[PDB]
Amino acid sequence: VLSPGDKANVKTVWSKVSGHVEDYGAETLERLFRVYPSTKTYFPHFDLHHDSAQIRTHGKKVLTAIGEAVSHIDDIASALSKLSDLHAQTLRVDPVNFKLLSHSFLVVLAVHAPSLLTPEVHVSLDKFLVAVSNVLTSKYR
Amino acid sequence: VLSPGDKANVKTVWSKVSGHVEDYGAETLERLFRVYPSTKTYFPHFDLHHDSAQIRTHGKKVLTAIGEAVSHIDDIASALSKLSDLHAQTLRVDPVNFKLLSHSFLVVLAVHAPSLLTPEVHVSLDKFLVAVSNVLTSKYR
Amino acid sequence: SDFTQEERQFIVNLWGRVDVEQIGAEALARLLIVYPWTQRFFSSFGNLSSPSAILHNAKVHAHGKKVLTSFGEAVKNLDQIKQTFAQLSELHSDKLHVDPENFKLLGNILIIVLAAHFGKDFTPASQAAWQKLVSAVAHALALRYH
Amino acid sequence: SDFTQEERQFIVNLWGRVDVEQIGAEALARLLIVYPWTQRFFSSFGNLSSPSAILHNAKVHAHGKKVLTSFGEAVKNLDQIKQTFAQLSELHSDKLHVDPENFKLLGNILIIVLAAHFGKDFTPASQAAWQKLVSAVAHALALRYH
Ligand code: HEM
Ligand code: HEM
Ligand code: HEM
Ligand code: HEM
Repeated sequence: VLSPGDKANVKTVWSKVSGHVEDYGAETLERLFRVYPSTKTYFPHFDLHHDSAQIRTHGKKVLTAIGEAVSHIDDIASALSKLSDLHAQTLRVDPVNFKLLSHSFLVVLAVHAPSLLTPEVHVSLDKFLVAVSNVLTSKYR
Repeated sequence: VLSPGDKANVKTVWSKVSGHVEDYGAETLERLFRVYPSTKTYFPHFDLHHDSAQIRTHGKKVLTAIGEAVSHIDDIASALSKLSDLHAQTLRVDPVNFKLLSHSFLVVLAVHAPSLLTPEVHVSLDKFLVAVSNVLTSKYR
Repeated sequence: SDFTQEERQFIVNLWGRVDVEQIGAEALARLLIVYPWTQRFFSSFGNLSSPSAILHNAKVHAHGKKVLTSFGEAVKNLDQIKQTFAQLSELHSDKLHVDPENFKLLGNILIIVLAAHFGKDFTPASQAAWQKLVSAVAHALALRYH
Repeated sequence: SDFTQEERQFIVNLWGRVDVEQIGAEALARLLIVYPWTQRFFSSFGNLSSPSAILHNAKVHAHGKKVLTSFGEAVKNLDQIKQTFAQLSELHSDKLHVDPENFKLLGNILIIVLAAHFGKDFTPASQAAWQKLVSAVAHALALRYH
């Protein structure tokens, strides 16, 4: 359950992210693939080189979807419902991967906005990424 | 998200459980403590012998609370809200333990009602125990 | 971690009564059904379109049998589990990248399947022994640390 | 699993720049704050009533320092990690029953703390090396399998 304080922190986080959706999105994926190699097997048709166009394009889409959840933070479900079946039913993504991606995003944020990533903000964003990925893993069964 | 089918299966499960709340409750705890010893450290003031009065009493309370969630399956939160802070804030139960207890209950059910515990029912009850414990772990942060 | 004499006895006794095909088919099916994302590893099994379909799939059955026969290898030498699964570890972890969490889940599914089949004979103490066995196999299948 | 020469170099380089007190206090505090149930293991630390309180707690700081100094022992001999933590394994697992999941979480917290402190110097490749290190320590701290 996201509290008013948590939502306020998440929005504070996104205003920092806005303007760097592609840059941060790409690095998030780059850290996912480099740190957890197994993750690459989900993208066989992707050139996984450092800053490939495909990774930048996809990284942008992913972070842009997160932006959507921030905008409709009161009801993340309906905001990302179109991605739920895609990930769980069609792609059958193993749910452990959502934690790896959430962690990867947090690392990118710590790198670029250490002062912003206070313990309190870290808590809110972790709860947020958890709720966001819960929506994408809610259609398994 | 519990589907109409899942709720129907859970109710089907509880009608089997009704009448054996204490017996099943006690065995659930007994399997928790015997299979995952670490779990005993949460009950230092309990005589943890096979069928002690304390275990039977507590086992009954736990399964009775689950019965409450089944009755108010449309809104489990408000049904078990009084146990949320108690477990997360006051007792600070490590969340991994809720999975061990859910698993323990499923084992007890398989032992006593194999035919009832079909794959479809197994799915619904697992989703249910997950939602029930999510309510008890929602007050950590 | 180490198996006591009692645990060894529960494991061997219950194993002697286990029909590998029956138990294995049921466990693999339940794994695929209760935790559907695991189906991503068995595309070649064909029809996995529903519980009944999965439960009646011949490839699921045959593979499940091999899985349980493998657990049988652990039973035949409880002290050599790490070695017995080293190769399968290279297959599941190094090659397929099956996240270790799934090993635990199959372990949990097997325990439930044994419970359903053996009833009250599957006592808490018996479960404790089997839980140590499946957990040991799960551990031997995960990335190998030296 | 085994550390490559490059990974060894990232680990030693970053470690040389690490202030154990500073990094350790921050990591232990964040562990207690981001995953509050862990506070159940540190009753003797006193005031853990809020983020600021935890962040300013002297016992948290001192203990955090010891935690990082311990990671330092892993750095000094990357090939002997299992042995280096055998005893601490008996403490955390056998005695305290700290569920292994928490080791991973502290590992994740440390990675984030290193990232915040080192900025762009903490490259993806550097993180990958550190992720192998924390994961190895986490594994050596969990129940010992033979
Ligand atoms: C925070 C959670 C995630 C968000 C918001 C999300 C976002 C989306 C977005 C918006 C797309 C493109 C959909 C469209 O254009 O049709 C997508 C595609 C995809 N996602 Fe995710 N995703 C996330 C996590 C994951 C993770 C953890 C995995 C698995 C490792 C994954 C696997 C994929 C794959 C393989 C596709 C198709 C990629 C390609 O071939 O184009 N997703 N995701
Ligand atoms: C399905 C989830 C659970 C339910 C519905 C639940 C149920 C409750 C109930 C109803 C009580 C008694 C409250 C009252 O009389 O004041 C209670 C107490 C307690 N619970 Fe749970 N519980 C569950 C899981 C857990 C687990 C996983 C742990 C930790 C291993 C745990 C630890 C305890 C402890 C230590 C107390 C106090 C026991 C005593 O000293 O009396 N609970 N629980
Ligand atoms: C739930 C976790 C697991 C998943 C997702 C998984 C997946 C797989 C897959 C994809 C294969 C190859 C099948 C095919 O291409 O031929 C395989 C092989 C096998 N697995 Fe698993 N596995 C899991 C757990 C286990 C466990 C815990 C055991 C027990 C020892 C086990 C035993 C085996 C055996 C013996 C083989 C080789 C069979 C053959 O040669 O025909 N697996 N597994
Ligand atoms: C998040 C998981 C962990 C928890 C909950 C935890 C908990 C504890 C607790 C309760 C103690 C004893 C403190 C006191 O009574 O004196 C302790 C000791 C210690 N831990 Fe952890 N720990 C965790 C992870 C780790 C990790 C990953 C390391 C890294 C090696 C580590 C290193 C140590 C060291 C070196 C000691 C002994 C310090 C002394 O002698 O003063 N711990 N831990």
